[PDB]
Amino acid sequence: TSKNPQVDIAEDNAFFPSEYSLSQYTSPVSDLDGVDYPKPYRGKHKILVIAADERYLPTDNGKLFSTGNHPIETLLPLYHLHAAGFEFEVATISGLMTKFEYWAMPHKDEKVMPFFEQHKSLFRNPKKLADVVASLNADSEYAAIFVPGGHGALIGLPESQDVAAALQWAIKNDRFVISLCHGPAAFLALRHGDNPLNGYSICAFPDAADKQTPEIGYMPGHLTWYFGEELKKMGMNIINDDITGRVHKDRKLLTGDSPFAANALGKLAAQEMLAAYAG
Amino acid sequence: TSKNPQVDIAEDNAFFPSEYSLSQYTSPVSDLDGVDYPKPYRGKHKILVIAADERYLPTDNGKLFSTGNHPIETLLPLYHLHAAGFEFEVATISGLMTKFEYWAMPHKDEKVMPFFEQHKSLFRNPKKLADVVASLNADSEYAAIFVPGGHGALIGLPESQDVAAALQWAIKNDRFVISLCHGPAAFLALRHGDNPLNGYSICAFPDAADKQTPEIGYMPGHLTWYFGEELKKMGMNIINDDITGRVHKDRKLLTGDSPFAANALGKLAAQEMLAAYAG
Ligand SMILES: [Mg+2]
Ligand SMILES: [Mg+2]
Repeated sequence: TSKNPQVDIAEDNAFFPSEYSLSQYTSPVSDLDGVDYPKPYRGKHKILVIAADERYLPTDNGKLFSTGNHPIETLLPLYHLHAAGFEFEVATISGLMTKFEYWAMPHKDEKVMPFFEQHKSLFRNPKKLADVVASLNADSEYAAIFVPGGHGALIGLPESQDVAAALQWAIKNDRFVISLCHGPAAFLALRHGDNPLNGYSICAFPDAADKQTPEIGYMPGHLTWYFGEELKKMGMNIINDDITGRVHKDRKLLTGDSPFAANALGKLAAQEMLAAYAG
Repeated sequence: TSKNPQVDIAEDNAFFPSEYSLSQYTSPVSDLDGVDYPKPYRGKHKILVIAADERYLPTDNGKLFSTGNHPIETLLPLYHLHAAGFEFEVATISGLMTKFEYWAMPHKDEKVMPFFEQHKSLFRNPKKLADVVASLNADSEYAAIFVPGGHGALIGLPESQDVAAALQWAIKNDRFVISLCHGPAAFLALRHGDNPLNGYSICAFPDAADKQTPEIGYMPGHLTWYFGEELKKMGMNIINDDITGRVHKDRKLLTGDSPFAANALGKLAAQEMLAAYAG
């Protein structure tokens, strides 16, 4: 298999991951398992998903990485949560359609694919995050904010006033915040203000791993900044230095380290959320 | 050549124009000519370009047309205007990078390609239109607003409060408004208010032509609405029913009918703008 970045001809100077890197980091079938919720939540609260509206991430040599949200990271936790009785709605900063890394889609997965087909409209036709925020109050029917990973989470979210406002709402109102991989870079949106996530501990994708990708062609160049180091400056603790599929719970902040953590995170989120609403 | 829509694998259920339609509607070299401005403008006023931030246009069967701004329509008028002494700056509604129809890029054009390479950063790193608007006043160093065509102009622009505000500024302050092909759909942003473009006459891409494309595979499905009919309801006059490369001037509203009109529009814009600033 080739280690050369694969041209994405839709865009100028843009590349998908190399054939070789895809063979290491994607599969046609996910690890979804353990969706066993005999007494689901029956209320109306939903997961608010903050997703990526831009597919193209600039790298350090000017080439664009053709990325987006990671479909395993976003669909597996949502599958468990939906099974536990929590439907979801999607928002992007612009209001433009969610942009997925389709090259990581588990295309042969007999459970995840039907789930995607059923719900793809929600991703393709999201709300504008600012509109959701304008309406938020103590009674809002959102049980959690979910920020899926994929390198698309690095675009816009870390700088977004709307994301900051949403996260402040969730914490003030004792709701869940769920994220994994590069998703927690969205927490950087809080850098300008009083920072309600100061002191919190998380799993996240290690910055060190992002420096080993470009050589095998998973990205066409290096990242121009590293979210982990920045989150540490923002007073957050990253508990892992490796990729093991680890998940962590700190109060109502539930996180995972990588795509490998996606199934475990769905389980932890479902368990925690059911308990909180029960009842 | 095949008339089958060509899959754009970056996105789910999305298609580029068919091989056959590309052979009819694109060329490796543009018709750029007549750039002869012996006494250019020397001031600081620029063209403000309102461009497309979304590549994917939903068609009536659920397939996405992989479109964007048309590079001939956007680069040819800008080439003439730059030669006449008017530099440009780019804004999108979201602030995300301009999305071009790269499949229409005149890749062998020895004049246009170097111009694109020189200025591609301006398209890739645009301002957010709302930020530009917040700052607008009587002394703003914008000589014109340019809305290039391509089917990407149909996305967001026709519904945009920021676009409405920009156009109201231009008209109130007796600046130029330049557009061609589907670009004038952006004028639909004025539908909610007092409509300062009521009564104005334009060239535009004929709605009838958009109903003949999908059969030859230029788009993967039909449009769900037609901008010409809507602009007529909004009190504007469309003077052409065909595609001939026609351009029109009504006061300071300068328009063209199609990519064929792009060179002529650059010339008309340059001539009109030089005269207005002279001096
Ligand atoms: Mg190498
Ligand atoms: Mg047919």
